[PDB]
Amino acid sequence: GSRRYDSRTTIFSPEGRLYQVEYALESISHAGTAIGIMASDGIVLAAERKVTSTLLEQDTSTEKLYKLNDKIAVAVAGLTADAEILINTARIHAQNYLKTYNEDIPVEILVRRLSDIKQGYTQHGGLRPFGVSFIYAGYDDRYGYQLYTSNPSGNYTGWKAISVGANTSAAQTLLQMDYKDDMKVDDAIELALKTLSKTTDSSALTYDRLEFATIRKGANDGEVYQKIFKPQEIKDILVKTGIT
Amino acid sequence: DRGVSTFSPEGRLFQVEYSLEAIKLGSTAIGIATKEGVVLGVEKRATSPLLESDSIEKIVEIDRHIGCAMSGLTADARSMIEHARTAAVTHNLYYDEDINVESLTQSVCDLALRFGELMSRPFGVALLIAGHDADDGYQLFHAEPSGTFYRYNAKAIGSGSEGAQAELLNEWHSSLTLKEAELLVLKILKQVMEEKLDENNAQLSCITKQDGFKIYDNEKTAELIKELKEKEAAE
Amino acid sequence: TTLAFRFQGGIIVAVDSRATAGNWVASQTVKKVIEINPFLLGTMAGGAADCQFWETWLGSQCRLHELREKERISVAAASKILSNLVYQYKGAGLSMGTMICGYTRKEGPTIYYVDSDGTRLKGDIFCVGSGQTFAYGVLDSNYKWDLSVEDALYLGKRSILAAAHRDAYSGGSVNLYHVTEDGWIYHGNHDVGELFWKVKEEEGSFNNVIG
Amino acid sequence: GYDRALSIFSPDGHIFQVEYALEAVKRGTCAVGVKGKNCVVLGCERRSTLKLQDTRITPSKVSKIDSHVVLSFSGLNADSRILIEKARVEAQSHRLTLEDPVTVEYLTRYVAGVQQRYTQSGGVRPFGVSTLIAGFDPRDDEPKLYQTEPSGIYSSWSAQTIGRNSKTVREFLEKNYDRKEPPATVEECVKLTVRSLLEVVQTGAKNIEITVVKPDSDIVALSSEEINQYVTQIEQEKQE
Amino acid sequence: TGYDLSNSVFSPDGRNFQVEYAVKAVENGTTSIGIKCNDGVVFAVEKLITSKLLVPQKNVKIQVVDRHIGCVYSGLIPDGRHLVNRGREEAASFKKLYKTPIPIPAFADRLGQYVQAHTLYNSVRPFGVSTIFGGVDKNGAHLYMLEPSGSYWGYKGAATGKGRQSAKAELEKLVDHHPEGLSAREAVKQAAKIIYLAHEDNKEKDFELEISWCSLSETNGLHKFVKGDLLQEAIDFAQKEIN
Amino acid sequence: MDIILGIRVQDSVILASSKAVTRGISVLKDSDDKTRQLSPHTLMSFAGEAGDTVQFAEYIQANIQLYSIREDYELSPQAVSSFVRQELAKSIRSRRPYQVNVLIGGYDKKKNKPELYQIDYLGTKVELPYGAHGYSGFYTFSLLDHHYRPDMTTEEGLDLLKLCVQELEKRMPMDFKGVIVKIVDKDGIRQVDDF
Amino acid sequence: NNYDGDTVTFSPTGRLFQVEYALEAIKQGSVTVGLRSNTHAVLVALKRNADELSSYQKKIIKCDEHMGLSLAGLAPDARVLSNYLRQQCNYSSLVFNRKLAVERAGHLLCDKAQKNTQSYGGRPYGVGLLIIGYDKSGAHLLEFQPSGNVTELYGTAIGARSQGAKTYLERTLDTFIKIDGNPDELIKAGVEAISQSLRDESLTVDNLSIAIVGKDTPFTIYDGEAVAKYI
Amino acid sequence: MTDRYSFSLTTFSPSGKLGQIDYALTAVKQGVTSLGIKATNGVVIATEKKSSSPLAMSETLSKVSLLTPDIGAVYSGMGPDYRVLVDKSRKVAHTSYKRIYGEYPPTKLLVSEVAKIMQEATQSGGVRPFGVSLLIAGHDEFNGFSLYQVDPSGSYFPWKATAIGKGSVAAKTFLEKRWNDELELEDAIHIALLTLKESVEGEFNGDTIELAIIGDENPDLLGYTGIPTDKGPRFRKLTSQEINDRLEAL
Ligand SMILES: *C(=O)[C@H]1NC[C@@](C)(O)[C@](O)([C@H](CC2CCCCC2)NC(=O)[C@H](CCCC)NC(=O)[C@@H]2CC(F)(F)CN2C(=O)[C@H](C)NC(=O)CN=[N+]=N)O[C@@H]1C
Ligand SMILES: [Mg+2]
Repeated sequence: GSRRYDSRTTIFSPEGRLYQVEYALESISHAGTAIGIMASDGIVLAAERKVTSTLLEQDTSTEKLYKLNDKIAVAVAGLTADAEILINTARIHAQNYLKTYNEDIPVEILVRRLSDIKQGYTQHGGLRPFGVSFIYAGYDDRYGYQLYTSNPSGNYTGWKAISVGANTSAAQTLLQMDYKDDMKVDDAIELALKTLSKTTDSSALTYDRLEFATIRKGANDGEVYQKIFKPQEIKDILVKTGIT
Repeated sequence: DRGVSTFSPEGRLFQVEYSLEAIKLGSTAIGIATKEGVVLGVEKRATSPLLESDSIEKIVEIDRHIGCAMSGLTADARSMIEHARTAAVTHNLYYDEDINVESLTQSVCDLALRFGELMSRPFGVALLIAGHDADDGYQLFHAEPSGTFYRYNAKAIGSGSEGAQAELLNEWHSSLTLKEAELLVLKILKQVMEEKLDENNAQLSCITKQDGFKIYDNEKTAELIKELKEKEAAE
Repeated sequence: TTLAFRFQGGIIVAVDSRATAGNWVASQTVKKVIEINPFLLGTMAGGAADCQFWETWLGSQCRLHELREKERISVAAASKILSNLVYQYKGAGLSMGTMICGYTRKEGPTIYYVDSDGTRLKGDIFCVGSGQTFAYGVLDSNYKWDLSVEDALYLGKRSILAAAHRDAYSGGSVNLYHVTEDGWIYHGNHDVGELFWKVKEEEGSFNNVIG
Repeated sequence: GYDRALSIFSPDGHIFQVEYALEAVKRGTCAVGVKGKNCVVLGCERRSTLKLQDTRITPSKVSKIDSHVVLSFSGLNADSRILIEKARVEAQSHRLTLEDPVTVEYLTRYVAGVQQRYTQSGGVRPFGVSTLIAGFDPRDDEPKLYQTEPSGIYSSWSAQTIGRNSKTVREFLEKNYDRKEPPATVEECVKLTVRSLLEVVQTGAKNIEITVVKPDSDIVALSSEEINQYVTQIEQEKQE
Repeated sequence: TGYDLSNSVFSPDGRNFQVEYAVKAVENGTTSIGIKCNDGVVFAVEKLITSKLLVPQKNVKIQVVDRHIGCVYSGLIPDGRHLVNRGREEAASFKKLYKTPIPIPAFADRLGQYVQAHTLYNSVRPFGVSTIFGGVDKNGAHLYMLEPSGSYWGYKGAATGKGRQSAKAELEKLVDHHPEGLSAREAVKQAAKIIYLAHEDNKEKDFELEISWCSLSETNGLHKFVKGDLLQEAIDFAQKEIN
Repeated sequence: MDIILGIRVQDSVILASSKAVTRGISVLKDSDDKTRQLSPHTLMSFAGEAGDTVQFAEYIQANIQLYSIREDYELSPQAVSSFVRQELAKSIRSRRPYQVNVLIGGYDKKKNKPELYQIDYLGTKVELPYGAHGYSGFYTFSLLDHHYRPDMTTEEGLDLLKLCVQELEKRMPMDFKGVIVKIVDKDGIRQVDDF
Repeated sequence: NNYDGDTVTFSPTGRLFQVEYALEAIKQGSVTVGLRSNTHAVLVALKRNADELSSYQKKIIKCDEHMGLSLAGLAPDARVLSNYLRQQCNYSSLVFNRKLAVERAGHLLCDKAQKNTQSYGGRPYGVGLLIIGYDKSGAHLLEFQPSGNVTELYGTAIGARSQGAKTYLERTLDTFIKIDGNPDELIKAGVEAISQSLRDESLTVDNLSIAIVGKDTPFTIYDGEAVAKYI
Repeated sequence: MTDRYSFSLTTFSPSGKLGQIDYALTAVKQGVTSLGIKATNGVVIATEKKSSSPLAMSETLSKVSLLTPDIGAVYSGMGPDYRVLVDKSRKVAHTSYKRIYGEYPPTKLLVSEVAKIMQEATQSGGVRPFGVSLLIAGHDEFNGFSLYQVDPSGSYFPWKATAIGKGSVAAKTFLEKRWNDELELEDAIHIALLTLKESVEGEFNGDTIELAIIGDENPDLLGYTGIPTDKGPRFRKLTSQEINDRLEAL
């Protein structure tokens, strides 16, 4: 019958590893780098678009940075189309929690839910996991600024600064070197770009290859703003920091 | 790979025969039926001295007139016990009487071949089912994962079994007293057990018409072990 | 007519033994107390079928609880299986009024009213059925906590006799139970036939009746 | 639905998927539980290969099931959440129908049942998780400590360890735990647990977490400094 | 290779080897035949006597569909019975809605599409039978033969199982030597002769002849078994022609 | 059933709820607590059909206690009320709707503010300085309209409730066998054992 | 070989190995004999003990007052098939007031076995059955094979060494068929038939299992001292 | 029976590749060249009508397809895969947008929905990925004119201009030279016809080229008059004749 053709996507190796998870992780290591850096007064997200063209329409393009609600965004590393399936599911948890409790979802609850879905594809169903790792940048009134990551295995962890996709080893070492707890969003922005600048597989870091987003309390009074930076704005922040 | 419900060229179910191997690896269990009652004994086989051995539950009550000892992948015995207990109480509800030991066993064995591509594989555990009923008196059954059950005057399952069965072959007669059967189970356990037999790594139980199914206190089993050592020293 | 009340000396449970289909007296010798286990009584009022089926079913569910948990069920959890069961049938037209009476160690002597609209109430005194108001009248005006076992038994029996007399639907006989830390003890069938005349003579009561 | 038998027998009576699940637990960070006379202490390794972490919001290794029962684990973290969520739900379901919190033995037996089911259900692999489940029965002052494993077997333990280098710390506890006299106090019990982890951990810094469960829903996670004092005293008593 | 290990897989030839293997199970069976006559059809089959313990005339192989259709097969007997059970459902559902007993061409395509459906998926095994069936409808007599692939055609005469080549020769002669056509009573004799002649390829065990027929004149267009004298008269005519 | 009152004062919320349980022409019990703690700073009172009341109360409790364990955090009164409302609004279009009206009295530890929510079996939610379900409101609303002030102390709150129970013991037909009174403040939930 | 993985795969010579392997489990099973006259039908089954402490596995299941079978091979499969027969005998009784024909029981067994040979994921029944019945056309014996092949016979035997009894019954055919209105003589001839399939072991009181059905005899199973008579 | 293929036929290889998507991209590479150029006031999508036989009427094979009045799609790779995608794409513009909001979906969201159907075919049990790459040109009131590419994986990207299939590498390099941000539609048609000439071997005329534009509203193609706010479809397939006129100024 059918059994002859079944890969068996949800089994353990003799070592106790999940094949498909480990191989999906391998997949994500070749995706553009995404950086999250958490400061005292906000979070920076920064990510590199993979070898673009001169004819790619950059101002109506979104491969890396997606809005989940008005308080939380993700940075994607892996299969974009796989990421869009999960983002749409997370967007609906956020709107279900807001309908049920009349309060914006706490960041760690949404992250646990998306991580639980992923975990499902690794224990039952017979389907391939999602070739996607997320950086969650979010704000809620319990824990303030929060940076998370989740990966095909559905495991998640909190971070002060973290990378996913390509050259994370190289990127983690540079962040581990220049991060400090009392850092501010402007300092974090500068750290984010310097990191990508050295870990980029490209010759030079230019605006047309970057996606950038800051979650600031840099919103007038006791409220939070999300800024998905425009091409021209990335180009201005690249000159300010002095990388072009 | 190949079907879970597949026959070998000798006309046996692979998965059934492979489960029978798992059962051989499990700790020993011995039943002896007499005219004064049935006795069930088990080796606990604690993996470490830090494990509170009385938390090892390998002898289990199904109703007041039916006990059960297990050997093999003992976690698989849980859903089987649940079914047996539900069967016994359910029968009691529909008929206002005690369910026959054979009928209870046959209900457990009806689960055994409900595997395919129902549960994914056969059970990795054998059950000695001991009870009394007015119809067929004191009874001991062996319930394999094949769906087969044989009635026995005495039966050993688990690692010691072919050694123990040979010994039960000689020792058993139709006139054994309960007190005799108790020593006989302790004796044969001590033989086939790795660690030295005491009241913490071996449990006794019996089923009598008067008192129903009784797991023995460690103190009581310790008196019978001490009685065994003296009667084996005697000659 | 069923009652159960707590007192100093545990719990008294008394039931009449009459079964009616409208104005037709179906029986005078029916049993209205199910002995679930040695420390658990259930009283029955309402549909004859609805009570017998779901109370002997409660007995099975209590048996499964002690096999699975190696421990006799709490009156709380016993009452709550019945109340959760009827609550699933709410609107379907089940008819039941029951008191689950028992002693466990954690709880002490305990009485739970459970009816077929899903009401579950803990309490020291309940009277259930068509005769309930008649029983309440005698019981409520003679009840102290400090009754002797012997007085308490009698006051229960006398409260059922009362309702057996006035209430057209109660009658037959009185069945008496005493619930202690040592379990339930049955205190006999008393045919209202003889009991009425014995009580009237001895007590000098029932003066409304041609002697 | 995907019906495939993933947990099957092998010619030598082994279920390899269950055994490869145990291998995932060996790989997991270490976990230890030591029951004293009037407490149980759960102790959990934190691998220091991840620094720049946020320890405020990172999932803690010890999970409250109810106010009186906690669950620690070794193995796949993603798997452990499913078991904790299923236990926390059953814990509220038990309160709602029995008008009583679960016993530690009942909660253990439930979680072990769930692990067993995933070894003979089609379409599913076993849990890559072993658990220590500790706490006190409602209105009881006797400490409880149970261990579950992928196969679904469970058992009570005076003390026990699971995960990487659990062989070494089980060795330690086997010579340093006296059944006739268990750690009389909380101080003694937490000391024996930190000692047992210091056989395997590396640094006595943010690599050790300690949670103390006392009777009647009294559960408190120790802080870095409180643990770091136990680390300082154990090595100053050793320089001898 | 590996193209023959799974049903509904095309080989590079463009063939379905699991179907071609089913045909082997067929070729392995006892000889069954069909002969279309003037106003009807005659079926006949070879029933090997494995042992003297077989009760003569009891293990009947030819099966009726509705009241007007004969079906006989060669190969795995149970596969054939499974196909007739479906056929009876198809003939019951067609009569229920349309009132008229199922026309034979229509019946044939009901079997055709069903068997053909068992070559579309790797989750089913093809049928291990070639089936010979037919009867009398509103448009006269029709004889059909149907193969494990789902292939079927109208036939003047049909043969399948171990003695098919022998039978096919004896049939080919009758078609050539009777252009105006055969009578049902004639076809019953010939049927007996062609089963005795085709028995040469199974000549180890002695056999039990079985004939059935549907004829507008001789049975009113209803399927009936050939029994008693008319059977003896056919077995006689058959025994005379081999000697 | 029939008597559940709530009054939100300066720094607490006071729920008063009748002790009578009446089936037919008998008062079966005279000491019934028509309340469930949902969390340490949120109390829910309930009145409506027999069976439904407690099954709904206990169901909501079990969900809020589950949320509390999972998140090791206590939902705001606003969040609990919104959860409860949506449950009722879902029930109203069910095969057999929950026939239960609730008051939800909670102290919000974040805003340091007491809050009273009134929700009916249809899922009709409102935040009120004072509320009541069934016939009680016909007396107590006009009474409180006159005597209430926002800046009243818990002691004034309790005197104002005594006024409401007396008016109800004077002009209501049924004997509701007095009220059980509970204060929800910054220190949690406590029962006033003399009323 | 490569074509024995599952039941849904023909070999290149048109064989179904899973079915042939299931057929194998029957040869390994203990011997059982069927034979009939015109008035009675008889099952004689050799029961097989696991050892001396064990019972002798019951081979004969009653299906109705007028029908019941003997088994060889997987006993849990003889339970499933007998249970299915019990229903069909029962459905015939309840709906048509009609004792189910022995011939039609065969057709229904055959067709149940077949569905397990043409479908993926299932497996053939691993047991052979001998059905005996008295019905509206007299005494009947049927042999069931889990291929789905059912055969009406005067007499037969299945299981280990069955070939001895099957030769003897092939010789005795003209004798035992004429044992009308004499049950004990037809059982003798059954016990003498099974004897031809014995080696080393002989027929003891707890070894032998006999059934009989007939003109005015309900299907009744004789075990223990009941059969001492015939040893 | 029953589809017993409830498991993924696309899985991660040890290298972290998805073989079945890579192989799908290979089938798309073999496919005939199609391109898209975005002007200031329109978008052009074009492909070669590779006629299998000369007996075949290539008019009856629509490689360029209207999805909504203001959106068209063209492809490279497996024509059958494409056809059923156009069916699903047209229906999903209705069920998941127009029947809810009462207007046609914007280009990026319809693309999003086509993308989703293609992703599911890389992860759903018992199916292979779609063997096509789509170029989708569209106009909506809030995003203006747009051009997107959709791959077997489900990935989609916005382009100023691009090409897919056989002669893409060369065709992309040719567009990079000619494309500025000031192009008028007619200029983008003139470049689309040049770019397409490089990849075609045999005939090059209006009967072997399929070319559609997203431009101005066509009231003449609406079918009815009397509602001012309905001004007609922006999608327009150029006629054989219309293409040939522009080939004389080439
Ligand atoms: C004290 O208050 C007693 N009151 C009298 C009482 C008769 O009302 C009753 O509640 C008893 C309690 C039963 C007695 C039998 C043992 C179980 C408890 N109830 C009845 O006797 C019951 C009254 C029904 C009206 C609610 N009787 C019946 O249901 C009778 C009994 C019967 F046998 F006759 C059958 N039947 C019926 O009423 C009819 C035949 N069927 C139905 O009712 C079907 N249900 N529906 N719809 O005792 C108090 C303890
Ligand atoms: Mg309202």
